[PDB]
Amino acid sequence: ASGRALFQYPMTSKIELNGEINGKKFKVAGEGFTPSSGRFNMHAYCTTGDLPMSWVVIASPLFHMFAHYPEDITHFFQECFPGSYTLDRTLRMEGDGTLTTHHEYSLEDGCVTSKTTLNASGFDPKGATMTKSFVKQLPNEVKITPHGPNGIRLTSTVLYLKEDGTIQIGTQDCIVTPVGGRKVTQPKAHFLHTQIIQKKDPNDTRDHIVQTELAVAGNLWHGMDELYK
Ligand SMILES: [Cl-]
Ligand SMILES: [Cl-]
Ligand SMILES: [Cl-]
Repeated sequence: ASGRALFQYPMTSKIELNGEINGKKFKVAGEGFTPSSGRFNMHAYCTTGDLPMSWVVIASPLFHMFAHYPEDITHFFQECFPGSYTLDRTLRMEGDGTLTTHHEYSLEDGCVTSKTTLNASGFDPKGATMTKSFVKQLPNEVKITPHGPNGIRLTSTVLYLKEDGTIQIGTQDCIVTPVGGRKVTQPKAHFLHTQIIQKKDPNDTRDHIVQTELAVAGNLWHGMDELYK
């Protein structure tokens, strides 16, 4: 059983995230549900106190294997199993700071566990990330291309809405690498439409978020694959 055969829904998730921003250390944990392909949630919470950054900015650090892929594009993230992959991210909040994340995953009993680290340095203490002045991030198309002999690269530019109704940009660039000592067939260049919706659980007493991601792959520009060898 491998690949898409291993991703029979419903499934669940867990996360453990160790972080630091501008010298402030913190941790997050969470559990989530994946009812069906492409719709995946996460209820996460800060276990060290209040989160020292925006929940909106931490949303992309908080599971591409749950994306919904049509049959005509390779689902690289799912094809990495068994064996797994790592994700390495850089998120530049333009005019403000840069963070990086590293993710490792394992799959057991229908649950994907993420163990992630986050490092963020140089942020403005009156910026929106540290003052928690974001409301949401807008939906976006992540561009996925073959990268090196055995990985992929994911790139996006994200619009973050502040409380005053204006936008800040985050430039995001990620590399995914199979860690399974085996060759995984690269997909053609394509796009991943992604939306994040966040809310609060009225009862939960912790600093937390309840997040859903909807992620659907498509060959949005059929000529694009020709540019990536
Ligand atoms: Cl927030
Ligand atoms: Cl990404
Ligand atoms: Cl493909």
